[PDB]
Amino acid sequence: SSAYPTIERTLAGISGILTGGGIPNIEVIQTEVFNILNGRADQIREFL
Amino acid sequence: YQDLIGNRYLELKRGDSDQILPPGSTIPVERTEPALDLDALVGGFRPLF
Repeated sequence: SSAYPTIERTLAGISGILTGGGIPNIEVIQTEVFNILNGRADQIREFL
Repeated sequence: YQDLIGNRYLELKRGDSDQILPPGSTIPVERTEPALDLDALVGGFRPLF
């Protein structure tokens, strides 16, 4: 015997990940990654 | 939650210990948890999007 997760439990898990997971940091990380890779892909390849 | 309209209910889980809680006691905030809090969920999507 078992039970499917409810919409409440599913959204609660997603909210737990979204709040206790440090999601805002991503919008910084990606941003800075952009600054690394903006107009320098060829130069990074030839540097490799 | 009882439904997506706004009705709630209290849910009790037995646990593991066999020590009977005496009547009229209080369950501490260490082992009580709230409901979904939908606004927190909706606002948590803001940094991702």
